[PDB]
Amino acid sequence: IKEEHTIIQAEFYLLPDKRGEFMFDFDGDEIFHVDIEKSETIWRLEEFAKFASFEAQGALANIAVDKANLDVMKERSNNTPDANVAPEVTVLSRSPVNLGEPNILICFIDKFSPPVVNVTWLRNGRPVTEGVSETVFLPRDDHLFRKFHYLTFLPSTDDFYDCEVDHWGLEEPLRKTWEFEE
Amino acid sequence: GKKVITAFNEGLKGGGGSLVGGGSGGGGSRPWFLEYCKSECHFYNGTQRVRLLVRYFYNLEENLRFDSDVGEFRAVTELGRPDAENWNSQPEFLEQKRAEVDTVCRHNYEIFDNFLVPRRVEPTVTVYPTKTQPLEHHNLLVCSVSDFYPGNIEVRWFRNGKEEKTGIVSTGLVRNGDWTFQTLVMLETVPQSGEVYTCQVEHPSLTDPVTVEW
Ligand SMILES: *[C@@H]1O[C@H](CO)[C@@H](O)[C@H](O)[C@H]1NC(C)=O
Ligand SMILES: *[C@@H]1O[C@H](CO)[C@@H](O)[C@H](O)[C@H]1NC(C)=O
Ligand SMILES: *[C@@H]1O[C@H](CO)[C@@H](O)[C@H](O)[C@H]1NC(C)=O
Repeated sequence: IKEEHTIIQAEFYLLPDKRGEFMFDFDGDEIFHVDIEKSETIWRLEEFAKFASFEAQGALANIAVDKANLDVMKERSNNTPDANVAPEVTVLSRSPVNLGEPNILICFIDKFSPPVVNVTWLRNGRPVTEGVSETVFLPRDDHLFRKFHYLTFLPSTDDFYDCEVDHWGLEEPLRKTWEFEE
Repeated sequence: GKKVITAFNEGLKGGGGSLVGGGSGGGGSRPWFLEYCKSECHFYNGTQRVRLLVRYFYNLEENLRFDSDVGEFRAVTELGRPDAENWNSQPEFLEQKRAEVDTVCRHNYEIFDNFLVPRRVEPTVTVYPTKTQPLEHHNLLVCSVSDFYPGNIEVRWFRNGKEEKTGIVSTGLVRNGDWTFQTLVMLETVPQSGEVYTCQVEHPSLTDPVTVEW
């Protein structure tokens, strides 16, 4: 047989925001990430929790190191910043869209840095705060990040959906639209 | 087999100096500073062949690297040379990173092998034309394959028992982020009564090829 796989430990510390992140990746998908503030392991899928464990304190310890090193790096570079890379945005559905059958809208934000965005789902021009979820910042092969935002919806020809993303590298928010077409 | 996943040791960098004139895309933007690290395990046949690759990024720049095949840190840009020289003069720390291909990569693969490696989710195949009425040109025949895992899959279109290898429009493999993929492999063709178009799907969760005629 031949089992080719890649498991990646991705972690970062960000300024001025003071945000940190620690996550594990398997073949392009997140296994888990640690809630730094709550110091707990958050499995990407609940079913995963029963096959393995991971001490969240070790992620925190590592983040403490990233924090220290960042200052060292800012010193070494004489606090020289860089550009903010704006993201690409794609809105798609999870499964084929059938009227009356619950589905899920996916808002794929890709190729951006730094790892921070403001996202807002719009259903018929208004923000949706119920039935939405989102991933942490996921790695890419390169130096940039991708992220997924989700919206639970019920297909009906009377609604139009939007995924509004804001990023420091954007002149104005990028709003990607989606609507059902028979 | 619910063991404890191990994390890679994050080394502490040291101060000392600065480097002359850095880059910065600019164009008017909020100043930001990022310390980012990816400790990668590359498995060519499970734990038989494994290679650890650590990658450091400062903002948009990859500046340091640890290839287990080298056995030491190596600067990618000058921003990382101080760390390379510091960490490399530290015997203990090196023997430690070297050991991680075993204490972290292999150790964790044996764990994930119990559930992530053998994960399988069978696909759902669905065909259907595209465009209202006449296309006034070739029409689109959509072969929808959704909700599957792993990503490895073969989706072939045929026309009257013959494999159509041209005229294919696809989204390619689409990752949903929740451990499931999907894909639409369309076919530019004009419908013709008794004529038939078939979609054949092959995936490791299947035992036998899924065929869907239209
Ligand atoms: C490669 O495949 C398996 C995967 O676990 C590995 O353990 C074994 O040593 C190799 N075997 C063959 C038959 O290729
Ligand atoms: C650091 O940046 C400041 C302001 O841009 C500059 O005046 C200073 O000379 C820089 N440091 C070095 C060592 O060049
Ligand atoms: C994002 O949201 C915050 C509020 O949390 C706001 O202050 C900031 O200006 C927004 N812009 C970007 C680019 O994130």
